[PDB]
Amino acid sequence: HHWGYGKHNGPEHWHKDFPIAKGERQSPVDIDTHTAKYDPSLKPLSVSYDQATSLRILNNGHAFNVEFDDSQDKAVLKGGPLDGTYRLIQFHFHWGSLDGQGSEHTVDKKKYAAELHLVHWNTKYGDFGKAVQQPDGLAVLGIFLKVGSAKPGLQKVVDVLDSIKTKGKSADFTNFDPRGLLPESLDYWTYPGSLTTPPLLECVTWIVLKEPISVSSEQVLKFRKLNFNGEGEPEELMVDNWRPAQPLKNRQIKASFK
Ligand SMILES: NS(=O)(=O)c1cc(C(=O)O)c(Cl)cc1Cl
Ligand SMILES: [Zn+2]
Repeated sequence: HHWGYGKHNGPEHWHKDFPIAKGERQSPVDIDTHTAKYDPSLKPLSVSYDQATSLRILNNGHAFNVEFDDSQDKAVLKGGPLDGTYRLIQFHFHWGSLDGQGSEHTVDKKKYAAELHLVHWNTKYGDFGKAVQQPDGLAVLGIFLKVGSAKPGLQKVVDVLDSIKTKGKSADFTNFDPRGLLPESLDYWTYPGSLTTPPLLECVTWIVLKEPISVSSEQVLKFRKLNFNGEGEPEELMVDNWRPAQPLKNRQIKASFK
């Protein structure tokens, strides 16, 4: 009886196995745009993905991860609120059963259809597993998805999903360029938070871009054909794999922009 996104094992249950679920810096949160404070001391983000080396795509039973070679500084995030260099390890999405839900963060209570998370770890800690034990161990770049025009740079992802329909399946996924998933603007909000999936560790500097990307209805429909279940098990569509907004508590959300 493992955690998931159902009635009997979903986010309201996670605290029993992971009591940090009720902690002081949990994610996601609602971003109240009027009370976020512009911080003129924040820097432009530096997103340096030209040398990224994607390797594989995996259905892990909760989402799918596009995995990168993080054994050198190839794809790194720096600047903004961050001190030092954070290496891209994977990206994944959260999405809904319907276009009106799916994002983890919300903006003035608005839910987007989906949310992309590019996960990076602080190189000063040597490996991901050590980084997640530190309050500044990870930086996640979060990007909202709305349904409208297709995102050309997403289509290669979409088209491999039939090969990883069920939990535990992977496929080679080399030469994918994550620059094709970014919006035009790097304006962002930032706050200290957590993993949004168990173990919910409080190790993340969240950087949530203001500008959503647009994806087509057909693209998101293909996300919704994935399965939470393994092969040869009754079908459970992989939809609504998002944690809702958590209490902000003693945190301030900062804006990079006026
Ligand atoms: N949703 S999230 O907080 O970006 C997040 C998710 C996962 C996961 O694969 O479930 C991992 Cl390992 C790290 C992070 Cl930081
Ligand atoms: Zn995520």
